[PDB]
Amino acid sequence: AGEEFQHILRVLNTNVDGKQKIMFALTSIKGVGRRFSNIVCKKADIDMNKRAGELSAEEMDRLMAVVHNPRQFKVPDWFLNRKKDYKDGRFSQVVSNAVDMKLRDDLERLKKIRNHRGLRHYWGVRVRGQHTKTTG
Amino acid sequence: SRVCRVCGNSHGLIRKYGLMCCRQCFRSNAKDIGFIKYR
Amino acid sequence: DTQVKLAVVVKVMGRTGSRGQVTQVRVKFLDDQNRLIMRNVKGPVREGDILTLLESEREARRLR
Amino acid sequence: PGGDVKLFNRWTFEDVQVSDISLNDYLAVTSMKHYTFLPHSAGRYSAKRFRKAQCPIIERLTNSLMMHGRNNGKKIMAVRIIKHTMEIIHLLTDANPIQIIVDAIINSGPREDATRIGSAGVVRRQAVDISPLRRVNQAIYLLTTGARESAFRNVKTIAECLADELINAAKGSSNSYAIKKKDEIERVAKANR
Amino acid sequence: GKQKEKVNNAVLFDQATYDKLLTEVPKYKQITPSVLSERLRINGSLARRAIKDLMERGLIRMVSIHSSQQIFTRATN
Amino acid sequence: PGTVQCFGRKKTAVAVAYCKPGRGLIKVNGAPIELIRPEMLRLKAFEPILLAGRSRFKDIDMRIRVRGGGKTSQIYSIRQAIAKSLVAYYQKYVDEAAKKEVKEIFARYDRTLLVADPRRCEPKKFGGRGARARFQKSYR
Amino acid sequence: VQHRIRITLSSKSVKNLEKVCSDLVKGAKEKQLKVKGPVRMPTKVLNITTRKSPCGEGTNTWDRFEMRVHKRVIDLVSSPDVVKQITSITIEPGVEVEVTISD
Amino acid sequence: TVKDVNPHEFVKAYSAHLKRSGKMELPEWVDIVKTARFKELPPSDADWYYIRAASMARKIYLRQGIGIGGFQKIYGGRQRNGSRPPHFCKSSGAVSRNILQELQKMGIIDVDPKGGRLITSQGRRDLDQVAGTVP
RNA sequence: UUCCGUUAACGAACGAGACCUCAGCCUGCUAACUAGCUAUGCGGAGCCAUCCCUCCGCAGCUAGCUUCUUAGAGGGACUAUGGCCGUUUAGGCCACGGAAGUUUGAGGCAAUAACAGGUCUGUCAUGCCCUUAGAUGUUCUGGGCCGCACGCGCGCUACACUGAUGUAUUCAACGAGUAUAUAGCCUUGGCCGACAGGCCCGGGUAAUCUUGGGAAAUUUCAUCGUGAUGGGGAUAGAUCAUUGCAAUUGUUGGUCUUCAACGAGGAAUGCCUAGUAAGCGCGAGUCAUCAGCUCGCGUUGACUACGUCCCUGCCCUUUGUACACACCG
Ligand SMILES: [Mg+2]
Ligand SMILES: [Mg+2]
Ligand SMILES: [Mg+2]
Ligand SMILES: [Mg+2]
Ligand SMILES: [Mg+2]
Ligand SMILES: [Mg+2]
Ligand SMILES: [Mg+2]
Ligand SMILES: [Mg+2]
Ligand SMILES: [Mg+2]
Ligand SMILES: [Mg+2]
Ligand SMILES: [Mg+2]
Ligand SMILES: [Mg+2]
Ligand SMILES: [Mg+2]
Ligand SMILES: [Mg+2]
Ligand SMILES: [Zn+2]
Repeated sequence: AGEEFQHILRVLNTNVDGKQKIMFALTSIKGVGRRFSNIVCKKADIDMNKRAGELSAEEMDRLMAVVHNPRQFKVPDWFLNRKKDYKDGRFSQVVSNAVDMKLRDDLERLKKIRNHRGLRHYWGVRVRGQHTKTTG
Repeated sequence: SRVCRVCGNSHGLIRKYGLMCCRQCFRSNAKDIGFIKYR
Repeated sequence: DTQVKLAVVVKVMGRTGSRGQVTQVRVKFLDDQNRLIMRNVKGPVREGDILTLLESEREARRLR
Repeated sequence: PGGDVKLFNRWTFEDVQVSDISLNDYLAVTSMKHYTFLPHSAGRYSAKRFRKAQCPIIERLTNSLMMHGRNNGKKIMAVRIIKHTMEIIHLLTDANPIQIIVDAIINSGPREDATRIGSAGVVRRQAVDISPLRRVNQAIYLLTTGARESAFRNVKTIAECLADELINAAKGSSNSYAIKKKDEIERVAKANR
Repeated sequence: GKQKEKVNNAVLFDQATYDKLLTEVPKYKQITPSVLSERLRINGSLARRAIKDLMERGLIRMVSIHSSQQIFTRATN
Repeated sequence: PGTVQCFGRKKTAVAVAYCKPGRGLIKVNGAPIELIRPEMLRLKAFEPILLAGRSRFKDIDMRIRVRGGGKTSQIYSIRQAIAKSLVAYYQKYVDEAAKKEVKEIFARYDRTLLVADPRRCEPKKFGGRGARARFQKSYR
Repeated sequence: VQHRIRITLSSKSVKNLEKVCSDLVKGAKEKQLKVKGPVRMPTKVLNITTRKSPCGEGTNTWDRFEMRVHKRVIDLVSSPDVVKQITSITIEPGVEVEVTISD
Repeated sequence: TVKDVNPHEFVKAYSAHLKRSGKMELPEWVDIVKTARFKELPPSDADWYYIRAASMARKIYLRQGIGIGGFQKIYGGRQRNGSRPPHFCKSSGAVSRNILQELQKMGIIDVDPKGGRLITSQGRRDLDQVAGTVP
């Protein structure tokens, strides 16, 4: 009995399932894996044996508080996916749509550079040194 | 920078135990060195 | 109708089939211990096994 | 019947009755030499023909669980599986689960088959009998394969799938994989009698 | 069926399994494991492995626990 | 005076049972035999004690040191250790006839509580990864 | 006046080693010395597996070559001169004699 | 004593001891570290440090002179490399060192000359006391 | 082509066998502080508490110590004994015993004759030819050998609940360790660090130190719940560190993030008969760094058969032949 039990959650433009446990429901956001979702579920102090959907919203606001300010809740430097940015220089946690946004800004940088990796990206060939006689 | 002591070749070199012979010179001289084919 | 009859391999004769996967044995009927007939069996079999026959009439021939 | 050695120290080997005289010599539950605490005996069978007619039936069934590669060699898991299967079986039939297992093995063995033999000069498939040992072999094969095929991609545990398979085959009900396969083999055999 | 997604419907904590369903489910053989009934009564587990605990706290049916998450049942005796 | 020290062997595991005239004690590596811990193969270690009876062990303490092999091989080695140690104790201290008794109870149940398996792991030969298996062959 | 003298022998051949090893022990048995030996240490097998073919054609067949090395130890209590008197007899080829003084 | 109790219930009993027996410090990274390079998630149970302590003081109580580069092998395991074969990997030395340092800062164990770590007389005492109280 | 025997053959030579290596049995022999077990002493901890009892530590002129470990000398199996079939020969099947009764298992070695098999790119092995200074010689710098619409071969990871994850728990064997510069090859121990990795005090040329090699699968208790899911981990971004003179078409190892195909696979096809297949990990070779390979090693441990000549071939005989480069005639 979850009388206000939600099955859709729309957190951060990701359409989170209300039918799953929290630490695997919040992984639906593009930029949060199982490890970061675990850290969020810990620092916001949420019972992890709780289905996302049985939640209270005031908890949810804290979830977004920790995800948008990962540096602020003492989440360490090495944990974040934007270590030592090149456009600015900050240690950030890029989230759902900015992951794609930043990614295409990087490949655009390498394209304008005439970088080797930029041209490998543009040509559609593999970029990390793998062999390609018989793979692809 | 590592050659056969017997022929100065660069391929198939046996450096185990300090032999530093190529796999063919070692076969030609195995019995003289003392390596016996038991099994 | 048919009734399943019960027989005993009394001697084992040989190995028939293209690939030798079938044995030929002589069986003996337990209710009528006078009717001894040739049958083909699939699977390992020694002297003394009890064979269940769905029908009794069919009788094999030498080196079948 | 003074035989106080019991499977897992729970299931009495006294009072197990094999009805088929045909396979009575090829199921190892009736004599005292074949009673065991556990179905994991590091036996040196397969060394001679017909040795595995002496291997305890519970061990044969357990041996047939460790199948499909990712389960090869995993005998302790199969012994635990059989343990839970047996607890469930007696938690359904309230009867000695050895008897249920033995009845299922007997009931799930085909008695006819059809194979291509050469008659008088031309090859074509005739019907043949099944030896008792290959009857037991095929019976275990069918039950285990049925249980393993039920358990795949299912929330049902392999122990419970096996228990349902064995109780259904012991009933003889034509709902377990073992019975349907037995009857289909025997129908293909009858068709070419 | 979806018996871990079904763990938090209104029904699942109103009366559903609290003797409204599992009065009978063990009793078809008087004794049927809750881990056996995961499919015969199509309802699966962990909306159901946390209620076999609740019947324990409620003093209704005894159990055994083992390796593969095997769990068992007996209605009343 | 009773003391014997008898071993039991399997694939590579070996167990050795040292015997004293004590009360009921059986300990493998210092822990009670009740706690040899693959528990599915626990009735296997208890096979001799229930084969003879706890009563036949009312006046010996067994310290069984086991080593080598793996979990199952160590269990079978311990099995052989209890069995042959009891046989040797009844040989040297109790009686020649009541050791024949226990020998017959032990060797009617299983001949490898007293005789070890000569089976070893067959070496590997080149051309495949295994004793008998070979690399998969391709023609075209 | 009595030390702890350890004499260590190594060889590729069992018999040539054991002849000398017995000879030393008996030569030190006539002097009523304390000979604590011979101690046998695990045979060391130096193994090299090599492809028979020089050119990499045909069935890949290997030959495994092995040198067995045996390690004996004899213990004595004496002065180094008496032992040097003893370890001066005719030594078979291939045997190493490497006498030292243990602590 | 400790060898007369099953080592699972004993570790449960001891890890409940250190909890309600006073306290120890706990780092400010206990909720975030994985305990092994090959692990996927941190330990599932929030009370894992104490478990890792109670399981670990039984290692020194049954052995003598175990360093940290041996505990890393003790608690290491199988690492799966995706598409490459899996191998054996060692756990993290920071938790291994920190729990021993804490056992020192309670007097259950102590560092050993000749290297390693050894159980103390008082540390032996409480382990057999708690062992006496396990079913 | 092993033997009995037959017999225009008699007497011999190789190959098979014998032989050698490893594994299997030995409370029998020789021993062993670079292996240990036992007892006794002291040390700790429990406790009917004072002793006794249990579990560890430590030291020796404890052993009428060598069972366990190591490695030497030997012993042991010969089908020896019994039954049945057989010239009642050579042999065969069955059985008690026994560690072992397929030659006990597994290897090494291995005939005549041949191939236009492969190797001139292992060899200062070699004939002939070509070149030999503006070099096809040598050495340096940079690039390629790795490039990618595609076809093929050996494989690695998987498609999940007989499971993944996270605790607890914990059992091997075979091997390896160049003065390795001034701590250096294998690296214990202590400290810093989330990891990666780093600093310091050290051992070992080794049954002595790494390393009783504290392996994994497995076992255990939880979490997942039939969902391309928490199965799977490809592709990719950022960032840290290591090796090396230099890491770019990422050497490799870490952290967070990205979450592809894949729903057990058509025709075809490979390997396999017992500690075997399969599963699991470990060592060595290569090596400054890199193992999805190869060569070994242990661990867990089956299904089926104990046949046949149907398919693919092989040996011997008889037979036909217009084949002899020999039916790809
Ligand atoms: Mg399932
Ligand atoms: Mg794997
Ligand atoms: Mg041979
Ligand atoms: Mg050449
Ligand atoms: Mg160049
Ligand atoms: Mg190949
Ligand atoms: Mg995964
Ligand atoms: Mg696990
Ligand atoms: Mg390279
Ligand atoms: Mg390597
Ligand atoms: Mg290669
Ligand atoms: Mg003609
Ligand atoms: Mg012609
Ligand atoms: Mg033609
Ligand atoms: Zn050379």
